Amino acid sequence: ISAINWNKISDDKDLEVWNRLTSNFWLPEKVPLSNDIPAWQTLTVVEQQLTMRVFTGLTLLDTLQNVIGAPSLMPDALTPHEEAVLSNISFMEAVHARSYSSIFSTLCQTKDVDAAYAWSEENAPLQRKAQIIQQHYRGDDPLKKKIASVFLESFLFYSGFWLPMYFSSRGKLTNTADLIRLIIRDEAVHGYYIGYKYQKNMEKISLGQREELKSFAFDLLLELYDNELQYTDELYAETPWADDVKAFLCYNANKALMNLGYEPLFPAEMAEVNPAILAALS
Amino acid sequence: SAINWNKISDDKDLEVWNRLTSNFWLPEKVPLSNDIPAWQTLTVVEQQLTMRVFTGLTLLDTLQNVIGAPSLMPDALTPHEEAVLSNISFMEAVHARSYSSIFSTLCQTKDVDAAYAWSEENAPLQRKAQIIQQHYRGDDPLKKKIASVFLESFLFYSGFWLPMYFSSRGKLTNTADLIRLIIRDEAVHGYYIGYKYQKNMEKISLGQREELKSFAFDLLLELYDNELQYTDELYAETPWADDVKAFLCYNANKALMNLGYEPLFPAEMAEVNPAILAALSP
Amino acid sequence: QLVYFSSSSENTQRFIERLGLPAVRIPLNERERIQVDEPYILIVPSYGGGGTAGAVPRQVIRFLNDEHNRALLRGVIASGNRNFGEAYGRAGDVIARKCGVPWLYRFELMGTQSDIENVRKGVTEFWQ
Amino acid sequence: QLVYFSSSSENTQRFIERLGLPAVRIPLNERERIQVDEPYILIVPSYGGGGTAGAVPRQVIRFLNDEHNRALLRGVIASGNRNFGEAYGRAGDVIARKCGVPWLYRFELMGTQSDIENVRKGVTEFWQ
Ligand SMILES: Cc1cc2nc3c(=O)[nH]c(=O)nc-3n(C[C@H](O)[C@H](O)[C@H](O)COP(=O)(O)O)c2cc1C
Ligand SMILES: Cc1cc2nc3c(=O)[nH]c(=O)nc-3n(C[C@H](O)[C@H](O)[C@H](O)COP(=O)(O)O)c2cc1C
Ligand SMILES: [Mn+2]
Ligand SMILES: [Mn+2]
Ligand SMILES: [Mn+2]
Ligand SMILES: [Mn+2]
Repeated sequence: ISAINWNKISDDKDLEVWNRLTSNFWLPEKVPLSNDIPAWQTLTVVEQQLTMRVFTGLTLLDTLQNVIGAPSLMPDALTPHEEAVLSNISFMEAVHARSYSSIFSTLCQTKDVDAAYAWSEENAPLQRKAQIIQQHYRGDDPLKKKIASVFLESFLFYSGFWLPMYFSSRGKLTNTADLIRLIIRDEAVHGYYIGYKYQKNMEKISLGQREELKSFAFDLLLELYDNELQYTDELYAETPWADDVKAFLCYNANKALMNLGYEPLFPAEMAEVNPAILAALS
Repeated sequence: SAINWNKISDDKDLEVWNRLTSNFWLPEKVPLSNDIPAWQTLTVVEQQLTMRVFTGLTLLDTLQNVIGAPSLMPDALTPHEEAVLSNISFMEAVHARSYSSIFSTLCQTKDVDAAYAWSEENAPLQRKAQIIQQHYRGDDPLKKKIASVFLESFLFYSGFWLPMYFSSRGKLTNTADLIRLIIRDEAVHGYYIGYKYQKNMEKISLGQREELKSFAFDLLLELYDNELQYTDELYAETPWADDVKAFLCYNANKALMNLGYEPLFPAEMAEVNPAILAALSP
Repeated sequence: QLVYFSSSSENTQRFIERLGLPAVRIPLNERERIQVDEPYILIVPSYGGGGTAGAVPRQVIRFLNDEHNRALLRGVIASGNRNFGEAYGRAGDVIARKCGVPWLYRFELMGTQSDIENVRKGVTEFWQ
Repeated sequence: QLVYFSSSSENTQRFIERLGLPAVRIPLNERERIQVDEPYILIVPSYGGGGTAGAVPRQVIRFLNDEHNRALLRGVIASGNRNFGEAYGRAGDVIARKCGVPWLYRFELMGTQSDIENVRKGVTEFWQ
């Protein structure tokens, strides 16, 4: 353990990302969520249950990123400045998780929230997903953890993030959408940075080991992809929106792969998103 | 499991989470440039001491960021406890980063690097760093919380004495403002970790508490003796040695009170010059 | 007589156990309300952090907005931490400024041996 | 001819390696400056985050504010991430609005297969 010197930087990216993530600081209290109450009241029962089940699911995975995800990456930092950025990432994962509770508190009835929580506990595809991710976090290979993390938030999360972006384009729950855009803005930098360090870590291992990890990543991606199709089908079962959610999943999967330095795998047909969703994103 | 901020077990987690998060700050928000004319009036002895003090505090804050707070996470009682500990951890990086902001604005690189080398060579500083780290790697959750509270509610104040002293003389007033933000964080840090130590005391047997009380006071006095030596080597060419030691005794009593213990040092040992106490609280 | 509030951390609670003087505690549970029948000095910990008016705990405000207890208030002592800068003992002068009563003493956490000493001598000389 | 900048993450670098078209890179080392003697389209990544002007990388500015290189600039293509909301491809329209040259394309990270096909068809049709 050495005394950190922020005026002796080894990798310029450490300072750039530190500065970006810190000055991007936000709290769920900054967003006037209570203004979405009238728009919430106009939703059907199906749409209400779906929203609550989406966020109860996202709370689990962000808690996982808070407690196990980001802490597990810390021992494998290349610079001391990298350790400090991962400390921020960890805390912001708690802010992410905390802000989903702000939504339930403002909009929803306690009885329905607990029902949605109990639904997420019983949901097999969700639990299978969370067990795969943390299996790699508890593992001994530092590079597989960095893959698992990028896949989780740069790709898997977007099965749930689709919903508020859809509501946004319809002019409903606009403040909740503003909240989610702050999370998404965090996660783009999280994926970029962890993906970047993945590539830096690969620059000190043999070429044969690199190819072994490339085969692993694409196998893991397809494994999680097949499981997420099942998760989408169970969530959006009461709606006719599943195919559109699946399109949005393939679109981000490509970005997740590009964070790690690999080419996009999913072709135009599969990754063709409804333009209103992309418009709500930008 | 999925964290729920609407199902709070210990009401103190939410209060501390809200305080620490809404206290968020960055060294860039403090106008350190206005202290450059004040810095140029300080003598060679005073400047050398200032740099040696902050390089020492950089090591200890980094230790809190990397090992300190993260070693308290698996020993948490509630899920909300882990989310607060994420924040403490992150803010230790901000603390450590802010000392570099001071060096950048005021000091010269040859003098700064010499100070870093001095901190590497210093025996009491390394001894303090080793002893605290030793308990974090340990298997006892109760001793971890003792070491953490002692470090930042007591030991740091041998260094924090200097900015407060300059503040009472009307020098480096903006630097002291930055320090008061770090001090404000640590008062909450020590309070919270001390409070959680007392909640952990409820589960161990009546006789087991008596052994921890003995250990705490043993550790305090072992570190106190080491901090006297560290103080003497720092303030060697200044008549302020005895005033810093009184400020240590005053803060040691507060560290004990955070853990729920009687103050050990009597009034005549802990009597600080009112100017130092006025700089801390106007 | 002394009336006080203390959170689950029980810092002000341990101060009054070490003080020795008989006192009544403002309940931690917000539903239960306690009533006092004689003139008293109030001992309250600060929880402001900054200057957002919320320095005085909720259980104390509910105790003091009651006209019966408020009329019997004679003085206030604030506890806290010097590390909060200008906000050290903020609950003291806020109650003192609103009710008109004087702000008597100011101490940290559980109180030092000098603190208990000054509160013992202070309270008796106040009544006289 | 194409002129481009890429960081140590090399997202834009891998787009041009997969583009196939002849291109020259703006040096990562800030001290090293390059000169271009032909008309070009500039491909640049965005590093804004928000709206504090600093969307264009530092090495690109030093390339552009040189009168020799600026004159031969004909168009600009931006890369980035849609997740940055309104700030997606901010470096593109900042160079466009200032220099007066049109903003041609907008792609994410390494660029999709669609993007590469769109840029190949776009570049040839631009010189026409
Ligand atoms: C969230 C929080 C805010 C606080 N704000 C202040 C403050 O503004 N001024 C002060 O002097 N002390 C402040 N303190 C310190 C407390 O006043 C101190 O710990 C006191 O001993 C608490 O007493 P109790 O345990 O009986 O509740 C604060 C503590 C916490 C946890
Ligand atoms: C600190 C930071 C800020 C960024 N800001 C933006 C932005 O404002 N708009 C945008 O579209 N992309 C933004 N991005 C995403 C990058 O433009 C994207 O990762 C790009 O592909 C990087 O290319 P390069 O590796 O060649 O440098 C940002 C990335 C980082 C790390
Ligand atoms: Mn997250
Ligand atoms: Mn993340
Ligand atoms: Mn600290
Ligand atoms: Mn601390």
